Amino acid sequence: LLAPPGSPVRNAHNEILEEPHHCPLQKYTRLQTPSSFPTLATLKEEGQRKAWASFDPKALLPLPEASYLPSCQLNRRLAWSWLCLLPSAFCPAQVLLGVLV
Repeated sequence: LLAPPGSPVRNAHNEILEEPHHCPLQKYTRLQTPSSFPTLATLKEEGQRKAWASFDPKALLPLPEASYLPSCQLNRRLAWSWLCLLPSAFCPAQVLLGVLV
């Protein structure tokens, strides 16, 4: 994706003799980090920490609905929740790798 084949073959004579000399290091373009490969334990720990860092009871029970509920129903409604995450959302992008066991 970042470098499709089709570039002209490198010529030593052109790089040495011709003026101005043409080398792949002459014209350089800044490159953003395309992707990274994280360890599975780091992925799991980061997911757990991020999930527990955004657990707001006030967000799950918006007013004025939460003001007309007894204790048991409120605690029952706060019992369960779920979260979803995406690879490309992180900077830089992450790619999963492992062995199916």
